[PDB]
Amino acid sequence: MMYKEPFGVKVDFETGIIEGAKKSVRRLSDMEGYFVDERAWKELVEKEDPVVYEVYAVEQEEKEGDLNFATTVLYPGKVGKEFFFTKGHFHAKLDRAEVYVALKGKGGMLLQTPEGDAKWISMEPGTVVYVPPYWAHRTVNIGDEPFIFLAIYPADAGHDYGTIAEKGFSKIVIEENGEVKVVDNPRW
Amino acid sequence: MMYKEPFGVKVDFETGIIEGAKKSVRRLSDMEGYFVDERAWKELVEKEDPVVYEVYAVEQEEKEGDLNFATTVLYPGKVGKEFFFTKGHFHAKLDRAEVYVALKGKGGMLLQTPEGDAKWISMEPGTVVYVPPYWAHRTVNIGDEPFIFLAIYPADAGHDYGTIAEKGFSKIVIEENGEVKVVDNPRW
Ligand SMILES: O=P(O)(O)OC[C@@H](O)[C@@H](O)[C@H](O)[C@@H](O)CO
Ligand SMILES: O=P(O)(O)OC[C@@H](O)[C@@H](O)[C@H](O)[C@@H](O)CO
Ligand SMILES: [Zn+2]
Ligand SMILES: [Zn+2]
Ligand SMILES: [Zn+2]
Repeated sequence: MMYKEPFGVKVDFETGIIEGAKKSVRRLSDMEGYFVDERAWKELVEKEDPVVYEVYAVEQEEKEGDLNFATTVLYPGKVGKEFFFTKGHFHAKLDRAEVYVALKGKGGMLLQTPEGDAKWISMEPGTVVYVPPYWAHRTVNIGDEPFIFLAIYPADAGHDYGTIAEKGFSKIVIEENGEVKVVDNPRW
Repeated sequence: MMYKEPFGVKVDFETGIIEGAKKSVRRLSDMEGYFVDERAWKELVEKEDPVVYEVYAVEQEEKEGDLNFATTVLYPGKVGKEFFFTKGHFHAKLDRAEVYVALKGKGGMLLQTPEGDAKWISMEPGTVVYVPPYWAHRTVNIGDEPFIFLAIYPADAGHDYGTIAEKGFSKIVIEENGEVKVVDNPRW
């Protein structure tokens, strides 16, 4: 039998960078129809088009039982009152769970079942989050610096962004009067 | 249908402690027939029987697609010339991979195929080790302080200790003349 090579790689807990990883970049312009305030989205995209997040992914072939891992650097920012977040997805194989290891910054995760019932888990350095089977998941940076975490996921989990792209989450995370609020999404 | 509850838990990267996790403890007496120097083992068990390592495990039902995670605190020490290590295991479902995230200390992982061919990976804080399908794996603390890491594995991976308990690994990690050597196992 042919065996894959074991390997070690350095992850910098300060920057989220993994040498030799597939680097992915999500600009604000790539997230049309994601934020509640459309005119604020339009305004910030034309003024700056900030990078919302970067992903450093170490991925195997899509084989059951095997594991991928990836860091996300989610940048600090707001669209209107709404904090920067990742697009959010269900796994293509829905029952595939996931483990997040928060490394730096302050954020949290919004999770949601196919039926639209949502949950908010705060994340700070050292917070390990268990994303159970079937839960869509989006990370949010509620802070002033990059929110950096490591995600470990089944290599055959895949990524389904379609349903979230159109409907979003049932809850949104906003700053009102200087305070972080998880409130119902008006657009849901 | 019923959905499992998402949750976050604090992991102290300094201590390896996971609040509310299942705690397992391995002392030297729990490791009979593991170390090369049979008489050194006996002496230490009778005098002290020190804790070799501790595991904090957050586990789900044994279900495909799900994930478990566990920290290990591998204490520093030697049996004869041979560094403290974990028992080592194959996964019961052999094709199940694993990811380790080194958190504190200095150490490494010994891996071995069903054939007996070996690989050594050095681990220091920040090192992420990819443990491929079919590789047995054992961690070793080659330093003076606790070696702490987080492991993330398929919830249906299982733990096969049998083969390793009787024959060990093909290589041993030892200190000869103040230097750390990965040499052939004579009792193999
Ligand atoms: O894939 P996104 O929603 O744009 O959030 C982006 C990434 O953090 C995300 O891929 C993360 O690595 C895992 O959840 C993958 O299963
Ligand atoms: O299972 P052990 O050899 O007694 O070393 C003990 C632990 O480090 C070990 O359970 C680790 O969590 C993972 O490899 C489990 O798949
Ligand atoms: Zn995911
Ligand atoms: Zn800050
Ligand atoms: Zn294992």
